[PDB]
Amino acid sequence: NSIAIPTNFTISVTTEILPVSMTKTSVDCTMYICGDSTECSNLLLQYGS
Amino acid sequence: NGLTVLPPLLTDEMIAQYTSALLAGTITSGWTFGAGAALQIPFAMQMAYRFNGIGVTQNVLYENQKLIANQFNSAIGKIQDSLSSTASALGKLQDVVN
Amino acid sequence: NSIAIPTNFTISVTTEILPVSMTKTSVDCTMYICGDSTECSNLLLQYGSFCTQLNRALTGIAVEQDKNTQEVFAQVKQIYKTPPIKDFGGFNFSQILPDPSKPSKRSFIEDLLFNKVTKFNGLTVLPPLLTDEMIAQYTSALLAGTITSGWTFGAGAALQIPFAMQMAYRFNGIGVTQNVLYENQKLIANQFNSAIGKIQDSLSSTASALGKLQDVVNQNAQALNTLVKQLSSNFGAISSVLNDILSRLDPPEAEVQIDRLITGRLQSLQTYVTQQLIRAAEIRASANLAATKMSECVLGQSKRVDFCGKGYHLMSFPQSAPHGVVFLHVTYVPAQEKNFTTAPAICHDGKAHFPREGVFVSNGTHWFVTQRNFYEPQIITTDNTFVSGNCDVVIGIVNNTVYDPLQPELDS
Amino acid sequence: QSLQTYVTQQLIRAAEIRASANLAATKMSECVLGQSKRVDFCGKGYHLM
Amino acid sequence: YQDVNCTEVNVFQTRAGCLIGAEHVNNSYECDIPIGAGICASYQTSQSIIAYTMSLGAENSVAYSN
Ligand SMILES: *[C@@H]1O[C@H](CO)[C@@H](O[C@@H]2O[C@H](CO)[C@@H](O)[C@H](O)[C@H]2NC(C)=O)[C@H](O)[C@H]1NC(C)=O
Ligand SMILES: *[C@@H]1O[C@H](CO)[C@@H](O[C@@H]2O[C@H](CO)[C@@H](O)[C@H](O)[C@H]2NC(C)=O)[C@H](O)[C@H]1NC(C)=O
Ligand SMILES: *[C@@H]1O[C@H](CO)[C@@H](O)[C@H](O)[C@H]1NC(C)=O
Ligand SMILES: *[C@@H]1O[C@H](CO)[C@@H](O)[C@H](O)[C@H]1NC(C)=O
Ligand SMILES: *[C@@H]1O[C@H](CO)[C@@H](O)[C@H](O)[C@H]1NC(C)=O
Repeated sequence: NSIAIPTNFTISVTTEILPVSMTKTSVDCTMYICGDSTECSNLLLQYGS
Repeated sequence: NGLTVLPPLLTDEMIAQYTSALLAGTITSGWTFGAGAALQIPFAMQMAYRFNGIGVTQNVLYENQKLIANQFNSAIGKIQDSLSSTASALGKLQDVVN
Repeated sequence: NSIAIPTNFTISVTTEILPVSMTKTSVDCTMYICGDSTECSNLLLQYGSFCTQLNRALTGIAVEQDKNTQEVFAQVKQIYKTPPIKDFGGFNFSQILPDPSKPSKRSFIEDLLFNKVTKFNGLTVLPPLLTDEMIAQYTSALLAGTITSGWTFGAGAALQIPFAMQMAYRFNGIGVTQNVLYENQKLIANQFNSAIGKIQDSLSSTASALGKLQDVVNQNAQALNTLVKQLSSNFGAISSVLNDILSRLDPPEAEVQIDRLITGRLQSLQTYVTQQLIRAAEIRASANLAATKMSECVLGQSKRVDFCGKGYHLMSFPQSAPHGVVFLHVTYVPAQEKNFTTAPAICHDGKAHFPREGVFVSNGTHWFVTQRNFYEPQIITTDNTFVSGNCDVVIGIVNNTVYDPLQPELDS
Repeated sequence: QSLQTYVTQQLIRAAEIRASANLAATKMSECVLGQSKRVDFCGKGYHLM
Repeated sequence: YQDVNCTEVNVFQTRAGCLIGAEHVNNSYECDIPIGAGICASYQTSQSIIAYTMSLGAENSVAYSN
């Protein structure tokens, strides 16, 4: 037979932080593996796609 | 080495314009801009609806409007003090970068 | 001191299209890495379980496509069927209900969706457990339940309710007073019927509307084409054709050339399976979002804003599509905005008065109370409003008068 | 092999970001554009705005 | 036998492949061990493995009226 009822209130503001995106990197797989090398690039082609 | 970074389509300025629009909508038209047209509403009345929505009769807002506005204004000032001093506050975004 | 209350609405049906499963591919890796070759197979055994964990990973993806499809569609304990007579208060579902004339008894709009969407090397495609004819019994059950019984078939057994009383219930859900339906029932029925008409025009004309489902089918087809093309690479070997190595070299030399091909084909299969495992998580999160929208939008009415497209949500009708689902989300959108002066409260006999429901508004000479979502003015009385406190407290209160329904009954 | 490792990690990480972005989008609609009846969805306490 | 005809291999041809050893039963039941293409199998009656088109649930019309 007992209830607690609030008699006053407070307005609070909280901050919620969420990631939305990540850096749009791009890597040139040929230049990374065989940078400026014809001999290496031709070998790389043997790996297809 | 062939590693480059592409820019985002939406620049920081464009994002700011969107948050501005969402904020201006929220303040001057409540939720009506979400459903359809932005229908202007006195801010205090908008808050009255927000109070009814949590099970608190609207007269509470009006009778305590000065208190509520003061608590709100103080709460925002506290947000600034926290963000300006606690680096860890943005850890969720800093971690992505790292 | 100004509130805009819309004097009219429009009912908008918005299509939302969701992937729900993807092609149940499965690959006999021991055939892909070494095809009909004993010499190669014996070398592939030196890699232990690198094959059976790929047979296993792809089987895990293939098994869960039926889990996704069962969780999205099988949300109903019985196959409900529509009555013979279509006495739905003017609403016309005939374009979303089954066509008994068809061999697989899809609706008219399900046939548009099934039209707009388009090996020997150990690769296979396992069938779904639910045929597209069984998916169409489940969406017809969800839909014949939704039409005849509202949300109640999600809570218990289906309880029948007339469709003009089911939409009156959903109008109270968006806070619009249900007489705004009955006083406009032909206009609302006609806007629903006309908005279902636009869905056919969209889906018949514009093949790019299905873009998510065709993207999922293209990614799976592009991955298989990449996987099959990767059989043609040498990977440092004298030849990509295993039989040409074996027919030309003695074992002490053939094994070296074969190991080069095995390494390349195994890494190239692990690449496919890793891409499919990440792509299956991307579809599983879309199946759980489709299952959640089925449960909250179709079996219910959602209070979540913009969950069921733009507008205040009224109801949704599921239609099936190849490896997906489509929700025809019906929403109330308020349309003809009007301007009014507005008051937070009203002063009468020293007391302050506030609206139990609705907004105090002024066309410019008189004050009325009215629901927020639809301009419907009412003379302000003790039945529309409650007293709390007095005039000296509210900021921006106005000195109108509030009428008492008892006075003339005791005055006369 | 190094690139494959990198790309795989980026795809997995991207999925995490996407899930966060989806959550953020959900909140924007059901928190900023509306009012949330969902508990602790929009901070602790009874959500107003 | 997945994706084959009952040629090269109590035989039931399904779109999932050629199923051998399971009795084809006209009665539908709740799905137990899924095969594919609407077909599931189970061990029932004296007992043997049976195959059937799975039931999607009981049929129940709603007594809708204006
Ligand atoms: C509810 O609590 C607020 C404080 O959060 C009370 O307002 C304060 O009242 C004291 C006097 O007792 C002042 O010294 C403070 O400066 C006031 N603070 C603010 C922010 O106004 C308020 O009176 C309480 N209300 C009730 C009904 O008890
Ligand atoms: C605002 O609405 C009220 C009520 O409709 C208008 O006052 C009535 O106007 C009609 C038409 O002129 C008269 O027949 C009534 O006798 C008026 N009294 C009532 C019923 O309140 C009022 O004119 C409207 N605002 C404007 C445009 O002045
Ligand atoms: C309300 O008043 C503004 C004044 O700037 C006007 O632009 C707007 O069109 C008016 N709305 C209606 C519905 O008349
Ligand atoms: C099996 O072959 C027969 C012809 O002998 C053909 O009619 C039947 O459709 C084939 N079934 C399958 C599943 O390929
Ligand atoms: C199903 O019943 C039909 C008669 O309507 C019969 O010809 C057919 O052989 C039965 N099939 C099985 C699997 O019992």
